[PDB]
Amino acid sequence: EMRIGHGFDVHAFGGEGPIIIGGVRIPYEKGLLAHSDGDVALHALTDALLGAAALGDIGKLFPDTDPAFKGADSRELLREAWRRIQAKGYTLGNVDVTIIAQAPKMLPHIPQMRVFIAEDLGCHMDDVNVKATTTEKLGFTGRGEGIACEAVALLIK
Amino acid sequence: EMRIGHGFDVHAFGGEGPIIIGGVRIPYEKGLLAHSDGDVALHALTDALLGAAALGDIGKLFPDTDPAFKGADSRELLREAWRRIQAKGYTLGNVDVTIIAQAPKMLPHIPQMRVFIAEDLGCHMDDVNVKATTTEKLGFTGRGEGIACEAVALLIK
Amino acid sequence: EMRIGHGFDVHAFGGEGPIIIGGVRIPYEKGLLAHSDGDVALHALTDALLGAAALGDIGKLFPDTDPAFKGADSRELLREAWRRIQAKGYTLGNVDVTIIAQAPKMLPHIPQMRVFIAEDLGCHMDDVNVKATTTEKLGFTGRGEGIACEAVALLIK
Ligand SMILES: CC(C)=CCC/C(C)=C/COP(=O)(O)OP(=O)(O)O
Ligand SMILES: Nc1nc(=O)n([C@@H]2O[C@H](CO)[C@@H](O)[C@H]2O)cc1F
Ligand SMILES: Nc1nc(=O)n([C@@H]2O[C@H](CO)[C@@H](O)[C@H]2O)cc1F
Ligand SMILES: Nc1nc(=O)n([C@@H]2O[C@H](CO)[C@@H](O)[C@H]2O)cc1F
Ligand SMILES: [Zn+2]
Ligand SMILES: [Zn+2]
Ligand SMILES: [Zn+2]
Repeated sequence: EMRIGHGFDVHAFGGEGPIIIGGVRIPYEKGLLAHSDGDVALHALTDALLGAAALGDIGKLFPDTDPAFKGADSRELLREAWRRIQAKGYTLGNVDVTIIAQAPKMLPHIPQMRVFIAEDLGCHMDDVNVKATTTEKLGFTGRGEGIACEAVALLIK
Repeated sequence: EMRIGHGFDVHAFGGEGPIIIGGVRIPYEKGLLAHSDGDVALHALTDALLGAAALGDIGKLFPDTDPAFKGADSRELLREAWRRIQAKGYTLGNVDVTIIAQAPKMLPHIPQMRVFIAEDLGCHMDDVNVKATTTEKLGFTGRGEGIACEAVALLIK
Repeated sequence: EMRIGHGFDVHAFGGEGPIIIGGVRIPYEKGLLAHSDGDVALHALTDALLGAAALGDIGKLFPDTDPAFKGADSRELLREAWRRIQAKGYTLGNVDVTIIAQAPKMLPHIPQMRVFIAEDLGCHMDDVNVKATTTEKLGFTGRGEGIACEAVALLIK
C-alpha cells in the first residue's frame, strides 16, 4: 500500500535576511516573519509527509505549547516528524517540492536543498525533487510580499 | 495500480454566518457566497476523487440541467460522486485536505470533519487527513476576503 | 511501485489572443505574456511529470539560456520531457490538471485538451483528467490579471 500527502506554507517578508529555504541559507534584502526559522519549503514538505501518515500537521506535533521542541529549526522538526512517521512502519516513496517566490533565485541553492532533505529522510536523492517558480509579478508573491511553497509526498505502507 | 487526483476551490465571504466546512457549521462574522452551501473542503475533496477517477469535476457530474441535485448540500454530492466513482471499480486509498483561511479557527472542528468524510466515503478515520493553515495576512485569504482549500486523493483499482 | 509529482504555473494577460491552454487555441480578448507560448496547463503538467521523475523542472531541461528551444511550443516541450522520462524507465499512471481562470470558459475546449495530452503522453484518455475552476473574483486570477494552473502526476516504475 502507498499514501499521498500534501503540504502548503506561506511566510511574509520582514526583519533582516538572509533567508532559510530547504535548510539552505539564501542571501537577500529582507527576511521572513516566522514562529521558527520559517523555512517554508521544509514546513510544507513536513506537512505533506505527516499528511500521508494522517498525523495531521506540524502544528499538531509541535505546538507553541510543548516546550520539548520549542525553538527548534525546521531541519530538526523534519527529522523528528520523520522518525514518528517511521514508527508507524512507513518509509519514503518519493517527494516533490515546489517553491513559489518572485525572488531570490533558488537554482544555485537547489542542489544543496535536495542533498539536505535526502539526509534528513535517509533516502536516495533520486527520491527528492525541488523546483522553483514565479507567479510572473501577480499576487502577493509577485509583489514580493512573501514566499509560498507546495509539496507532495508518497509514503509506503 | 493507484490513481491520483487533485482538487482546489475558493469562496468569498458574504452575507451572514455561519460557514460550513467539512460538513461542520462554524460560527463566523460573515458566511460564504455560493450557489451551493459553500463547503470548500468538500468541494475540493470531491474534485480530487473525481479527478483521480478521471470523471471531470462537480460541474460535470452535476450540470445546471440535472434537477436531482439542485440545492443539495455538499455531503449529498460527495456521496453521489462516491457512488459513481465506486461504480467504475475504484476503492479509497487515502485523502489529504488543506483548508486555507485566515479565520475562523478550524482546529476544534477538524475531528468532526474527519468523522463525516469517513462516513461519507465508508473508510477508517485513518484514511482521512484534514489540516488548516493561513497565508500570514497575504493574498485574498490573508485580507479575509475568502477561504480556499486544496485536496489530494489516491484511488485504488 | 509509483512516483508522485506536482507542477504549478502562472502567466499574465497582455497582447492579443487567443490563449493556448492544454494545446488548445481558445479565443479571448487578450493573450498570455510568455517567453513560451504561455500554456500554463502544459507547463504545470510537464513540471509534474519531471517532478515525479526527479528530473527537475522545465527551467532545468530547457533553460532560457539555451537558444536551442527558442520558438518551441509547450506540446513539443511536453513530448521531449516525456521521452527523457520514459528513457529513465518510467511509464504513465495518471495525470490531473486544474486550470484556475476567471475567464474564459474552458468547458467547450476541455475534451480536446485531453486528446492532445493523451496522444502526447501515448496513453489512454482515461488516464488524463482536466478540470477548470474560478477564484470567485478574488486574487489576481479573480481580477482577470492572469491564469494559474496546478497539476498532479503519477508515474509507474
Ligand atoms: C494563497 C494562494 C491561494 C495561493 C495559490 C495561488 C493563487 C491562485 C493565489 C491567489 O491569491 P493572490 O496572491 O492573487 O492575492 P492578491 O493579488 O489579491 O493579493
Ligand atoms: N484557519 C486556521 N485554523 C486553525 O485552527 N489553524 C491552526 O493553526 C496552526 C498553525 O498555523 C495550524 O496547525 C492549525 O492547527 C490555522 C488556520 F489557518
Ligand atoms: N525563484 C526562482 N528561482 C529560480 O531559480 N527559478 C528558475 O527559473 C526557471 C524558470 O522559472 C525555474 O525552472 C528555475 O530553474 C525560478 C524562480 F521563480
Ligand atoms: N474558467 C473556467 N471555465 C469553465 O469552463 N469552468 C466550468 O465552470 C464550472 C463551474 O466552475 C466548472 O465545473 C467548469 O466546467 C470554470 C472556470 F473557472
Ligand atoms: Zn511556516
Ligand atoms: Zn464551491
Ligand atoms: Zn509557463
